Amino acid sequence: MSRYQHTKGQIKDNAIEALLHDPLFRQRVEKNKKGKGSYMRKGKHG
RNA sequence: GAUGGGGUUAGCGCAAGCGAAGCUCUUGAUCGAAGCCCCGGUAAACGGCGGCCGUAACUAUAACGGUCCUAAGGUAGCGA
Ligand SMILES: [Mg+2]
Ligand SMILES: [Mg+2]
Ligand SMILES: [Mg+2]
Ligand SMILES: [Mg+2]
Repeated sequence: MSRYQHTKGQIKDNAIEALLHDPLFRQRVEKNKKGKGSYMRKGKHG
C-alpha cells in the first residue's frame, strides 16, 4: 500500500472534495467501438 | 421726467366745497453701458481623480459580474 501523491498541495478544508478535483478522480470516457470517436486506422491485430 | 397724487390761490357758490394760471412737494412711464444670470472654451489655471455585494478544479483569492453614485473616479511609475 503506497500513498497517492495528489496535486492539491496542502489540503485544508476537506480531503475528499480536494481529491475529487484531482486527476485521480478525473472523468473517463471510453473510446467508441462504433459511432463517433470510432475510426481505427489500424486494428488491435493490424 | 411720461403719468398720477398732493400744497398754495385768482375766481365761483346765500354753503359744505370746487378751483384757472403759475410756482411748488411727491410719484417715476420711457431711455440707458459694463457687470451678474446666461451659452461655450480652458487643468505645465486654482484644484479633483468613489462605494457596497457576489463570483474559479478543497482552501484562499477573485481576472469576471451586479448595483448605487460622480465633473471624473488615481494611468505609468513608485510604495511601512
Ligand atoms: Mg448689458
Ligand atoms: Mg482640456
Ligand atoms: Mg498601478
Ligand atoms: Mg519595519
